[PDB]
Amino acid sequence: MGTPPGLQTDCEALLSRFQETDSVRFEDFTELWRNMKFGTIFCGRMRNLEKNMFTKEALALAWRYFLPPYTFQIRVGALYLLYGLYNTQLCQPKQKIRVALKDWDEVLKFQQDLVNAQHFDAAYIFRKLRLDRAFHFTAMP
Amino acid sequence: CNFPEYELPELNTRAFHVGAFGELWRGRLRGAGDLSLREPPASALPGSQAADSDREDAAVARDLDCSLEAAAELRAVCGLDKLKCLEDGEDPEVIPENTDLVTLGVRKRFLEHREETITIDRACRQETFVYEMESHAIGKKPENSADMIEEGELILSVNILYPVIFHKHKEHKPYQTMLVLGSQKLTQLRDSIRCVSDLQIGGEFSNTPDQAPEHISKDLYKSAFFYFEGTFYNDKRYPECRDLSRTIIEWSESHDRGYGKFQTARMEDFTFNDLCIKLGFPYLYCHQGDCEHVIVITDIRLVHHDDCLDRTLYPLLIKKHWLWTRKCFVCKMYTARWVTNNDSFAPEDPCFFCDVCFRMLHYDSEGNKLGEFLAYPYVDPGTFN
Amino acid sequence: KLFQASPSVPAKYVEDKEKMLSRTMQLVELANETWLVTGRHPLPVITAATFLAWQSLQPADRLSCSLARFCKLANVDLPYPASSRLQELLAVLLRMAEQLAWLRVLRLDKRSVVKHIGDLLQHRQSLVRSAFRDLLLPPCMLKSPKRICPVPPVSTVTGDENISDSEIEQYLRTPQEVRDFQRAQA
Amino acid sequence: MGHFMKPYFKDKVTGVGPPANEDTREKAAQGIKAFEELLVTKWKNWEKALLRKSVVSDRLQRLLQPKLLKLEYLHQKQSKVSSELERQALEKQGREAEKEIQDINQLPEEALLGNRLDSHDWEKISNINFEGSRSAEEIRKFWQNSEHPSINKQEWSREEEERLQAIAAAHGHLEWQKIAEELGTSRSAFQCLQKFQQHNKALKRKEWTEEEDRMLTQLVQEMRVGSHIPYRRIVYYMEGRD
Amino acid sequence: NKETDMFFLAISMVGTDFSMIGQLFPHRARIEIKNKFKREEKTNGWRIDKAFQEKRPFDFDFFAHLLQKVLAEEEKRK
Ligand SMILES: [Zn+2]
Ligand SMILES: [Zn+2]
Repeated sequence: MGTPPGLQTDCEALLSRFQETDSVRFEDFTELWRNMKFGTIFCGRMRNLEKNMFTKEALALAWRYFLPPYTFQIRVGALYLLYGLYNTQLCQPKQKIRVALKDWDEVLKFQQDLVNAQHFDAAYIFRKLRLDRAFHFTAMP
Repeated sequence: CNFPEYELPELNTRAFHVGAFGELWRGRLRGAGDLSLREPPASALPGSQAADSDREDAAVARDLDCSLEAAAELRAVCGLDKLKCLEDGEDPEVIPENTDLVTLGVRKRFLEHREETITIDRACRQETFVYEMESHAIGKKPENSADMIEEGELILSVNILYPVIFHKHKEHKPYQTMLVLGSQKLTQLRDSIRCVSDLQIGGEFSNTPDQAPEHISKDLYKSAFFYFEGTFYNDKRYPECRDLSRTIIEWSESHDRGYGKFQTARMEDFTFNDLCIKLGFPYLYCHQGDCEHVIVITDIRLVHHDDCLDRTLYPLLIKKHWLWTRKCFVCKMYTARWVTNNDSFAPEDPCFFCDVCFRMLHYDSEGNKLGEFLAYPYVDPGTFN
Repeated sequence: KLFQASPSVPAKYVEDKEKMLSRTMQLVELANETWLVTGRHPLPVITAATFLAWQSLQPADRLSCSLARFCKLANVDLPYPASSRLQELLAVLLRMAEQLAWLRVLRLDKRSVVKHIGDLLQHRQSLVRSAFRDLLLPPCMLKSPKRICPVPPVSTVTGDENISDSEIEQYLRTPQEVRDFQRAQA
Repeated sequence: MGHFMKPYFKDKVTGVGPPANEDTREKAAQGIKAFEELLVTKWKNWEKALLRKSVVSDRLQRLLQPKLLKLEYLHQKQSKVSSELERQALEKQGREAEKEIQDINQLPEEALLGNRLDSHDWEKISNINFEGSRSAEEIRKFWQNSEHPSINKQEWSREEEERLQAIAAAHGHLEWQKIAEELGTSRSAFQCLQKFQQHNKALKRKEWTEEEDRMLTQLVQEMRVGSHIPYRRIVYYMEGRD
Repeated sequence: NKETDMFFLAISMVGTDFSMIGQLFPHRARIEIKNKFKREEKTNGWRIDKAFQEKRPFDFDFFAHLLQKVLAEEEKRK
């Protein structure tokens, strides 16, 4: 598949705008989300199958954005994007992120760094995703 | 070490031991509970988080090393009201116009030109099989205790290609995707195949069409083997089973045919955890001695509480390509059940006939043979796909 | 090495050597009597004749192969002029096929003719004698030279003692550049 | 990636596969067909023209071979013999043979094609003119049953359709060679059966029967997952459908 | 073109003589000059006749320098 027809553009625009705000706070990112109404992406006459594969590939692409070598602010923005994507879908059961073995430990280290940096917003969001178990433990996304 | 990496971008990965890979995955998850099969709590709006606050805030404070008040503030801040642009009462069948998404713009472009009377329908989007066999089994649990998936069990996605390849396209392949467990042996995967190669029959019966052979291929031959990392896994549970791999090793190793040394082993001696297999790299399986299948390990992951926990369905089919029925040339609409050669009536050789178009054409009321022809019973692979 | 079912070669190409030799020696006899062999290396001609045989005994599949393929399976270094010898003997078998009724009606070509080799060589002699009455000579001089060995003009006259003296008025260098004739080659 | 298509292991030098195994040899002895035999190629107009040309070639060569071989033998005898009157007789025979060649050359292509049941060297065409692409029996059947000009290739007339339908029941819809013969329009059994089946109410089941419904329900319940059912693959099991 | 002109010019200065022009030409052998002469005699016979009636001098110096200057000019302009 690769990418949905247009999701990469919206994701890049959101992430670039959030990086330009020079803010790591989750609030500014949610204001952007509700400003552009990105949460509405999951409607629009998508049957459950199409919804499932669209959510799978969207989570995979946002995870690609979440992984390095992206810097701290952009990685935090991508984590917020993953959070909202997983939390606003309409699938049954809720589709989860694909996580590689080579990425799980690195992401745990990033969560520890987020905790150490006192920017608890991203760490809490990752812990909420873990509580929701938003991740498959795959070998590659 | 067993560190998965892409040998080629998005095409295939490095080889690693399945057991060691699963042990490494569990080591990064054991005790944490993220790999458990029990239902965990889910996120909710801040107006209803009071009930879960007592159970969540203390754990959040412990894990994030923050205070309980800080955990509560984080929970209130990260509420879904900040993210839910869609109310829970909104249908997904209509595009919300109050959006700035390019994706939804392209979606509107797709939907607008499909609203005319000639184009409006609720037909298939691009495929149907995947969701039908997902929802039929996703999130379910078995009726028997012995059919319980072990917590943290590896789930392996295996693609088995059909013997009837298009031989006209090379991007996409005819295959069916089987889900298997790490602890399962190869025997239960082999016995679960329903390929038409097991149903092949033969014999020339133009004189007596009613004397078709009693035994299908599955009742006459049982030879089947897998092939991974140069190792053949040959079935020998039954006298009809033969170690086909010995002939291959005799032919190939006698000359520089482009493949290395192989080894022979039985089919039941290994589990899926014992394999050192690549992901995405094709592999070989064979049965009946002439029906080879392309084997691709598309994905591997630990079991999740939302997955199919019912082992009675395993090996679980999740995806399947379609083959078209071979229809007879007389009525050109009914699936053939007979094939004839040297047929004087038929315009071409070979010619396909259905029972209705076969019996009354090649025989009279008394069943006496008419004309000159040779007839064979036929099983359609496009039907039993 | 085409007479043995070696594993390096498919059995499709194996043939009885006796018929091979017969076909080849009659093909090279055809080449010889048609002036092809005189003044040229025989080896490429023999190789080409073995070719026409090897395709003739089984055009069903062997017609699709080329020179490099056969010399690869045979493990032989074909000469470079082998292809040209092949081409000219195709010219000859076209000139030979025009005579026959079935061939001249069927409108054959360079490639398709190979399957009738036995038919032509069954009746070689009379047909080639007829084809002589329309010989073979090198194609280079068969370009229809309208002029052959033109007679050069008679210029044996020598004059009395010196037809000119100005020709000697070029063969010497004035001192202007004779002086500096020693300091570039040094 | 695309190099691993079947056969999975192929010889790198020659592309050949392994020799016949025990199970495959026993299967061949038992006469069990393979899934590669069902691949059938439709006849392109190019292919049809090539076969027409091949048939005219075979007829031309068959007619010419005795005559031209006789001419060549006569010429050889004339060359070797020095007797004057025998030489003149051989020359006269050669002139007669040459006139026969000229007459055959002037014969039309239709006369060369001859009757539908005339003999041909089918193996020679299969292996040398079509390079073994199509088997000799295949091309023989296709020619003599669909491609030979004497075959009635015209569209069915309504009177012909009605007469076919009336006489189909006369023979019980059996022995369609006799039905075609009684039709009298030079049709064959296969064409008559094809037309009848395409317009046979008994075959195209607008109707319903109890066993068809029961077995359709059984197969659907056995196979169907969610909203997907094998709508027309059940037709292999239940007769008179598509 | 220039090399042909200079071949002519030297054929007038050093005559129908090839080894010395090959020596002064940086990268021409005698067989090369002989082949030039075979090719050019068919058309430029009149110019070669012009090569044997005038007594302008020959050098290394003035010529060597003239060669190098015109070769550099031609190479930079070509
Ligand atoms: Zn199979
Ligand atoms: Zn029928």
